[PDB]
Amino acid sequence: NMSLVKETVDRLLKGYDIRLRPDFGGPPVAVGMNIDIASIDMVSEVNMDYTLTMYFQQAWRDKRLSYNVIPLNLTLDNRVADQLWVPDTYFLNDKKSFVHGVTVKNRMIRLHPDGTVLYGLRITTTAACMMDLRRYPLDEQNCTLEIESYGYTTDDIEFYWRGDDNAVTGVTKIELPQFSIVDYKLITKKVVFSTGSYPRLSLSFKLKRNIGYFILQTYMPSILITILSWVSFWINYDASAARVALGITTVLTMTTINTHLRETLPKIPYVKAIDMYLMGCFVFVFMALLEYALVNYIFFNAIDRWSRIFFPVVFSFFNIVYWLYYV
Amino acid sequence: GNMSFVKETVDKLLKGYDIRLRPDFGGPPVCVGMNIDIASIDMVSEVNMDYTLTMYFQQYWRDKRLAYSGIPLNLTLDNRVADQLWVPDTYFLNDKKSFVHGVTVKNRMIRLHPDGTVLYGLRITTTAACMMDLRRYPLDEQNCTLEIESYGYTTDDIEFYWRGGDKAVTGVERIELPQFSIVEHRLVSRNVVFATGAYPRLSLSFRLKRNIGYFILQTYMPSILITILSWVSFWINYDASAARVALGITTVLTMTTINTHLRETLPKIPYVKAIDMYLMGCFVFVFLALLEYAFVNYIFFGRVNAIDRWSRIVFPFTFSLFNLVYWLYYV
Amino acid sequence: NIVMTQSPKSMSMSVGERVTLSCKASEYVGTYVSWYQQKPEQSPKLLIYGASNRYTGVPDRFTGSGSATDFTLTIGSVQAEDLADYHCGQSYSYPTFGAGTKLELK
Amino acid sequence: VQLQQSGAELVKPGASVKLSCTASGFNIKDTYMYWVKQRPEQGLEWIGRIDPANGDTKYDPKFQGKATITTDTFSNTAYLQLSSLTSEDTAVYYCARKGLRWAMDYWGQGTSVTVST
Amino acid sequence: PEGDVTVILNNLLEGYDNKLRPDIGVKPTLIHTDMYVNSIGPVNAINMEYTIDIFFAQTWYDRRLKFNSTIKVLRLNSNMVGKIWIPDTFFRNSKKADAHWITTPNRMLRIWNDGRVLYTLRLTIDAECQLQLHNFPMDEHSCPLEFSSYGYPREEIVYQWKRSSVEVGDTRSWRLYQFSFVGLRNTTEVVKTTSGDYVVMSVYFDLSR
Amino acid sequence: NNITIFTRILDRLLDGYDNRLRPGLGDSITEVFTNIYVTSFGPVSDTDMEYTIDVFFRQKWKDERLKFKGPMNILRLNNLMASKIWTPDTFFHNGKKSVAHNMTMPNKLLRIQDDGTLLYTMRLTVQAECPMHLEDFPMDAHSCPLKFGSYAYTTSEVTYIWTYNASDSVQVAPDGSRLNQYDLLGQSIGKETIKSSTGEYTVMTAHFHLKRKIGYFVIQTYLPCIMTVILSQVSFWLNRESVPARTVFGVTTVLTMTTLSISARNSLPKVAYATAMDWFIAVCYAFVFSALIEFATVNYFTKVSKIDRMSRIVFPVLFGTFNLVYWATYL
Amino acid sequence: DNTTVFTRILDRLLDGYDNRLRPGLGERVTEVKTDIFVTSFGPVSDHDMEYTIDVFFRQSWKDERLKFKGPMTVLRLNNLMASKIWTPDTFFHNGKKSVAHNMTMPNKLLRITEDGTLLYTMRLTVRAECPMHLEDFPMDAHACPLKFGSYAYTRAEVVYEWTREPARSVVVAEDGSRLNQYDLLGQTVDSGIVQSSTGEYVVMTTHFHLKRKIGYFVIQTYLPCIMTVILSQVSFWLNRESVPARTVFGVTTVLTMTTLSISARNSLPKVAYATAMDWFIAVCYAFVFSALIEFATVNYFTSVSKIDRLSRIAFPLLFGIFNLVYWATYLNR
Ligand SMILES: *[C@@H]1O[C@H](CO)[C@@H](O[C@@H]2O[C@H](CO)[C@@H](O[C@@H]3O[C@H](CO[C@H]4O[C@H](CO)[C@@H](O)[C@H](O[C@H]5O[C@H](CO)[C@@H](O)[C@H](O)[C@@H]5O)[C@@H]4O)[C@@H](O)[C@H](O[C@H]4O[C@H](CO)[C@@H](O)[C@H](O)[C@@H]4O)[C@@H]3O)[C@H](O)[C@H]2NC(C)=O)[C@H](O)[C@H]1NC(C)=O
Ligand SMILES: CCCCCCCC(=O)OC[C@H](COP(=O)(O)O[C@@H]1[C@H](O)[C@H](O)[C@@H](OP(=O)(O)O)[C@H](OP(=O)(O)O)[C@H]1O)OC(=O)CCCCCCC
Ligand SMILES: CCCCCCCC(=O)OC[C@H](COP(=O)(O)O[C@@H]1[C@H](O)[C@H](O)[C@@H](OP(=O)(O)O)[C@H](OP(=O)(O)O)[C@H]1O)OC(=O)CCCCCCC
Ligand SMILES: *[C@@H]1O[C@H](CO)[C@@H](O[C@@H]2O[C@H](CO)[C@@H](O[C@@H]3O[C@H](CO)[C@@H](O)[C@H](O)[C@@H]3O)[C@H](O)[C@H]2NC(C)=O)[C@H](O)[C@H]1NC(C)=O
Ligand SMILES: *[C@@H]1O[C@H](CO)[C@@H](O[C@@H]2O[C@H](CO)[C@@H](O[C@@H]3O[C@H](CO)[C@@H](O)[C@H](O)[C@@H]3O)[C@H](O)[C@H]2NC(C)=O)[C@H](O)[C@H]1NC(C)=O
Ligand SMILES: *[C@@H]1O[C@H](CO)[C@@H](O[C@@H]2O[C@H](CO)[C@@H](O)[C@H](O)[C@H]2NC(C)=O)[C@H](O)[C@H]1NC(C)=O
Ligand SMILES: *[C@@H]1O[C@H](CO)[C@@H](O)[C@H](O)[C@H]1NC(C)=O
Repeated sequence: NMSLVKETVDRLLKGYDIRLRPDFGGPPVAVGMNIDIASIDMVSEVNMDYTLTMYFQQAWRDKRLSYNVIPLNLTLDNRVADQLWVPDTYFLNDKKSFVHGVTVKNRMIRLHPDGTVLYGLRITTTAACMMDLRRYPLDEQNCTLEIESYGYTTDDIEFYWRGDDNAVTGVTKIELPQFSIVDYKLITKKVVFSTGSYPRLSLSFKLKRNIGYFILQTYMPSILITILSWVSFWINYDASAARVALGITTVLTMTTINTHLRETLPKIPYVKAIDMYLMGCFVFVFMALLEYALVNYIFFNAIDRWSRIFFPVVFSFFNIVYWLYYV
Repeated sequence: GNMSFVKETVDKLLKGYDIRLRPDFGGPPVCVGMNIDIASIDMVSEVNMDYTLTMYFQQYWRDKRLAYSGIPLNLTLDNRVADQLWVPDTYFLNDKKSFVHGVTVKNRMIRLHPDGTVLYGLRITTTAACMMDLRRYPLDEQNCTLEIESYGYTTDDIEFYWRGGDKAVTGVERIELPQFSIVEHRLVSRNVVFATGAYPRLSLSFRLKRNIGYFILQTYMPSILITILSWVSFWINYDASAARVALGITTVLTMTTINTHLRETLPKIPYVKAIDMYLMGCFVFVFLALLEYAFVNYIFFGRVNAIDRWSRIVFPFTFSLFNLVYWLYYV
Repeated sequence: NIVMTQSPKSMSMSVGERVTLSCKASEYVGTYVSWYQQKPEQSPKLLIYGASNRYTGVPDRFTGSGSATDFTLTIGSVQAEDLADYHCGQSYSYPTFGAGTKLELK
Repeated sequence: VQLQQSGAELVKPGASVKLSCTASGFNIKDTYMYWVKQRPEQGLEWIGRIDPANGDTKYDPKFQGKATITTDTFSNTAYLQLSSLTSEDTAVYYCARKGLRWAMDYWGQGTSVTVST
Repeated sequence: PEGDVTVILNNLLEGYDNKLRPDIGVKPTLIHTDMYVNSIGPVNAINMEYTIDIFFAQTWYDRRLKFNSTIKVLRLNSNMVGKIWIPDTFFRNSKKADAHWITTPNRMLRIWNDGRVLYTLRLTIDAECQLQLHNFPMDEHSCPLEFSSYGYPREEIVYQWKRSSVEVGDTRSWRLYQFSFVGLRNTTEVVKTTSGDYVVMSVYFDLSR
Repeated sequence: NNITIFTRILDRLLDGYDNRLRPGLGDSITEVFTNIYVTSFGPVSDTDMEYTIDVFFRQKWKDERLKFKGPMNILRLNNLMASKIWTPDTFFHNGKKSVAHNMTMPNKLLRIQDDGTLLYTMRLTVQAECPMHLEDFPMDAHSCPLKFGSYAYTTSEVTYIWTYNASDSVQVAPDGSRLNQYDLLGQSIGKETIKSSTGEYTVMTAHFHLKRKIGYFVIQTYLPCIMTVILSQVSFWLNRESVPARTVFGVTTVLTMTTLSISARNSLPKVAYATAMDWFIAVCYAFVFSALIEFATVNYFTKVSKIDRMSRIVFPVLFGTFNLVYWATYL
Repeated sequence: DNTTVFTRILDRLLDGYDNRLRPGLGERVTEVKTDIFVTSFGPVSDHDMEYTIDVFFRQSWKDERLKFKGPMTVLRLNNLMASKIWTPDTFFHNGKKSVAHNMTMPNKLLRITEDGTLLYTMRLTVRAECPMHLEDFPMDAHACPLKFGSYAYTRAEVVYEWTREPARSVVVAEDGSRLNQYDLLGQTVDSGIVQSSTGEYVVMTTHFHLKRKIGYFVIQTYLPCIMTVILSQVSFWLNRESVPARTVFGVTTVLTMTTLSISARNSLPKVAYATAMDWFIAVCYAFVFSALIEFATVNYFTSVSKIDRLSRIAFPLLFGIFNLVYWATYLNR
């Protein structure tokens, strides 16, 4: 009974040519993609990439692997992939990726009686994703994973998502510690290189950065130091050591905070939206220290009482302008 | 026509070739000449105490089984026949993590000469371990070696020699380390004895003095000013207590935060370095300045101009005496 | 060099009770401490090879306990065929021996 | 299995003596040969060891320059050699081999030397 | 080798197809699973991961490896593992894992006379553990370890725990710095994915800071 | 049916084939036609003197043994046939660690044609070297090269040739540019011969022209150094008798300039020279340091200082003239 | 035809050889004699409880199927013969990620003596696990172990032994001293039996005794903490009326005491218990607060004060009494 199954597999692989695709010289093969996301680990802004662990799975039809006696979905070992034709699918923006090999190589081949093969892998990839950080940390990114065939053109292979919008699953349960997956789209297209035109599928995620970590670690101390700069107006003019020690501290704390925030970011030359706030808060802090130097130059109470009303007006107006343009 | 004549000769050289036997197995040892073309030292770190070296490691021995007389030219075969020929088991003893480059193919060379000479070369990026004596850091010089040795074959089975004498290693006169500078290179041939026999050894050793001009711009000039900055307190009058204490304290705190920031990028060596002798020397001068004011503030307010004038003279004189001793003993 | 001291020198007990030998080394010997008996005008034999590991053929009444320094040999019930002095050796270095421990029966 | 030594001998002081230990049932090239001095009413005393694979020999510091061992693989026997023996060295000489855990499992019958008139 | 052990192994491997599981179209392969934890490594709070070192042991029945001889158990080294069928047990929540390979790949393969096969290997898994940061640092966690077969569904391989599913070591030289090992609980479930229904074995480790 | 036709064609070609011999080994010279498609030019890491480049490296040569006569014209084959035939051993002379990607299958291409032309195309991630001289830092404009050639075959055996015109042979993708500090200006290619130890080698080269965007270093290094100088000039506008207030100005601006000097020389190579960045902070420190010495001369001559009134005019226009000279010399 | 003699020997030895079976499978126990030559004891990473060690892991056993008669006694063979014969599956019990070096050839050798005795040495780096007890930091000693044994063969199948005497069976090279923080004192070996569910295995244990050198932590933690306490105790030498001056001594000394408290606690791992360095810091953290509340006492009562005239003598005294008793109870253990 088992020897019928054993000699059917041995009949299939005898005379098989791995070097030729199915229907070689004729119609192209249709390969269906069934990616299943397990995790998204590290969306690192420094290296401009994200780490993705998936359950990548392909399905095509090979007419040489057609058995008819056994009415079962045969599942072979993962070491028969070295003897069967598989597509040469690669990811374009792959920085570094590996297939897990514990306890054996994570790989599945399931031969169906009509010739369908359901090759599938567990792939952890680090896809490169170019980030626009001009509205950081209120920004909204778009990281793409682009699946393409390498050696086979459009007239030798053609790709499609199997199940339309139900091809990619498991993306709703993905929890990121500082992002949140809003939308995901599936695009079937064809790109053209100098060697020919190749099919391409692209799975891409829409990411929205959570403000709540960045609003209490950066924004709330940054507006607090400006309030400590406002206490110097209520101090009398003759107490020179108290106002200078308050005025130096609010300058240097805002100076150090600007240098305690950009070392965990890439060295981008443009100005991000949290750098315009820190520079704007540095102006209001430095204008408070310049206010006392005007007061000391005049004497050595009308100017000091004017700064106690002008500063709560313009700085609150600055936050109205700031939290209406970036949000 | 000519290619088929090469094809039958290359097949004839590899029918019956026993890869498990070295040339002249029952007789005299085989001589393996060596030369190295150093591309560039990738990096030298004192934390991990190693240096990354990229080289063109080439060997040169004579196998009598690979002799041919029909072809009048040197046969440069594809690099995958080096798994079907005998090659020596040369290893580096102070190696930590090394690899042959594998893009676009495995970067190795094979070349059969008509007298049986096997020219085998590789492109090897190795991370050799170099123990460093940091007793005079950063005015120190280091001696970093690469210890080439045969593993399985004794001196009754193999022989090592630098090919070309002192011209075996080429390319060290063009490398540009950012922090160090290569003073000299030396080539040593030895015969070390282990418990399993005596094995030949070739050693390539470099002498690396340190370009200190980075350390003046980074550590020595910032440290040699909190010492100037502490002497401003002598010009300040004695009754300004909050000015002289805050000038004294922030010079002490800057001295000890330079020391903690400098010694965080170094390994936890138990001895004291030359830069720590300077930074602890400058810390004493700052601490004696704050003890000078507290001695002044105890004499006047607890029981002045003579003490303030004398410390304004002795302290710049004594700190220049310390700088003359330190910069003439370590240089 | 390693010295081994066996205490006491001699003892006198009857048939069928508990005796505890003692052997203490000068420095660390790990487990390679061998116990040998010597019947009078015969050849020595082996009791415990290593520490707490009985040899083949000796009875189960002989047992030992191993440590870094101190080693004991214990017989649960002394019999009539144990008329021999017991020598404590060592093998972690070049081997040395104690003075032995004689015994006698009533 | 069976360890054999030659019979007892009478020697004058200042002379040389030859003593043998023949091994049977096992070859000598894999296990060490241990020789030990047993004085009367006294504990044991190791004097030297033999590695017959390479001929390595390491002696006790007390018995340096006193004993010498040659070992013949064909004769399956190792030999003593006491060059400058005195009248104090009146004891019985035992033969031993390295056992399971560097013990001495198999022992010879022992040969007693006697230096008198 | 005596000769009889050599001709036993030559008879077991002739006509043997290691691409097919035992009882391919008859009954599902019942695999018993054993585990012995050496040391739970550091629990990385910033990466939500932990390191575990185990002696993963599996036991099943293969009818093709039955032999009638006086030798009861064939205790072999790692070189027979690649010749006979081995289940494709993968760890579902493992970020990165690797077996240990020097001096010889750490594998054990013992075949009894009735066809029972014991397969054991030493693994180091950087698994994924959820960490709530509420009430931090006064918190308790349940770090899991889920494994299943990658290819064979529920009607092909059924896993099962053994008498001592999980045995802990000394638990005194372990690397649990802040957390402490409270206890363990073996469990099983059947997950439903796009490639079929899979039997998942889970071990939960109770860690209390 | 149709598959068995192409099975007999591929079996006939590989029968009697030796992959250890280049085409035309004893008859001619192998010519390799080369292109590069830069999909994305990766980030130029400034601290290690290197850069990353992802290519679609194409090589094309003629093999006379691989000529078929069938119903096709090209044979778009998979990666298994690439290892069974002769492929040139092209390596990168200044690469440090290159990754040939193989997810999920080896990313290679092979297209045998009817006349014997082959098209071998890989996907690489060369982390090539780039010699940097940061003497105009951060207004420098490097030209990072990429040199590749054969490893074992000399110029009498393999010569490389760019396929198209020398302008449009290294192509850069429009969307792919991972540069953040720099921006790509253009590429220029060449072809030179390097005479190494084992002979002359035809070395292909391509220089990518780069230019540093200054705008990152303005916000974090230049503007904090300028603003603390203006902060240090507030001390001239205060009362003479306010001793601890102007001392707090003195000891904090000096401390934060030393802190900025340590932080600016971070994530930079440990060069032995002084950059233009270091020629700015040192001058800005000298403006801060002389301001505290100015205050010490004010407090030494107390009992409005005329040296205070002149320092409100001389000091701001001396910094303004320095910023005019410095941002016209380097810009 | 001169090398056809040695070619015919090796083709005859492997003819009928079964490398999946240990020698003497049904007759005896395969005694494997081993010793270790340590080329360099690598650095101990106290953060990860691990140490690196570069060994020449020598093994030797006996195989009666590899007997030959030829012109030479020993056969210093190539490396690839070792994969065609039976070799023991010696693994390390407490290894974590240990690499066999492969440059340029595999760094193993195999010598076959004519009676069947084999020698098979490997060059390895071993990142072993050293569980250490950090109560006496930094004046502590550790015995980092290295336990190895068979994997699939029980104590009735393969037993291990040392080649030479156990004192002379682990040798450390003189030039290889890659420890920068610790200090290697010596090595001690042992052997024993472990119990597993599969069976009883012979384990081979060696310990490397290390003592930590405290010269780094004196000039990093112990001397800047001593200088901070003296910087706090000079505040008693000032006047009572300098309220902003003395609070600079009060605030900045306790603010630099709590930075060292942290800058020093990052060296060693997340330890639940308190080290011996944390007892020195916490007492020094109590002396700066004892100086700060002394100033708050004299500022509340603000001639010279009896509080400052007593704390100028007692505070250097009680700090010296603690400093004498802390080192004497720890340097002499
Ligand atoms: C893409 O290209 C890479 C090469 O860069 C391929 O990686 C190679 O995979 C094969 C298949 O597993 C490996 O062969 C096996 O190797 C093991 C030893 O592996 C150990 O050493 C590796 C080198 O240091 C190390 O990287 C390993 O660590 C991880 O890496 C792999 C790859 O992800 C992973 O699978 C492992 O599980 C680890 O997680 C590891 O420490 C060796 O023991 C095997 O021998 C067994 O099998 C053979 C027959 O197969 C048998 O004869 C033996 O007796 C033994 O039973 C086997 O040779 C190969 O070593 C890998 N090469 C490198 C450089 O790592 C990768 O597979 C390619 N991906 C594709 C094609 O999709
Ligand atoms: C970087 C500066 C370095 C300065 C180094 C030191 C330079 C130096 O030695 O200056 C001397 C003097 C200081 O002037 P300053 O105003 O500070 O001091 C006055 C001076 O001492 C008069 O002599 C006093 O008058 P008198 O005795 O009571 O009658 C007067 O007392 P009173 O008015 O309070 O009663 C003092 O205030 O300045 C100049 O002459 C102009 C120099 C312009 C310099 C412009 C800047 C370079
Ligand atoms: C950490 C210590 C905490 C102590 C907490 C408890 C502190 C506590 O109880 O202080 C009270 C007193 C303060 O003495 P001190 O000399 O500091 O203060 C004097 C005191 O107030 C007099 O009463 C004043 O005189 P008068 O009557 O106003 O005219 C005198 O002023 P004048 O003469 O200059 O005009 C003041 O200077 O100290 C003690 O009695 C010694 C206690 C030693 C305690 C043990 C010390 C080791
Ligand atoms: C993230 O960025 C990618 C890259 O542009 C965005 O992909 C773009 O998506 C739109 C909407 O689906 C595509 O437009 C459509 O193109 C197809 C082509 O077959 C056409 O038939 C439709 O009528 C429609 O015009 C667009 O082509 C596509 N661009 C590329 C380069 O693929 C994506 O939307 C972004 N956002 C997310 C959440 O992924
Ligand atoms: C780095 O240090 C090593 C030693 O740690 C230096 O190697 C030493 O070099 C000298 C000079 O060649 C060798 O001396 C010679 O020894 C031979 C032995 O026969 C003798 O005949 C010669 O007359 C000469 O004295 C010495 O042996 C060697 N020591 C070794 C290899 O351990 C090396 O020179 C240092 N690096 C540099 C750049 O100097
Ligand atoms: C073998 O696998 C195939 C999948 O290619 C199964 O075919 C479909 O399976 C799904 C999911 O169970 C059903 O919803 C469909 O109705 C099936 N048929 C078609 C035409 O799509 C097939 O059932 C499997 N055979 C078994 C399990 O015996
Ligand atoms: C877990 O193991 C125990 C004993 O080890 C067993 O009694 C229990 O049934 C197991 N739990 C399962 C299989 O869910």
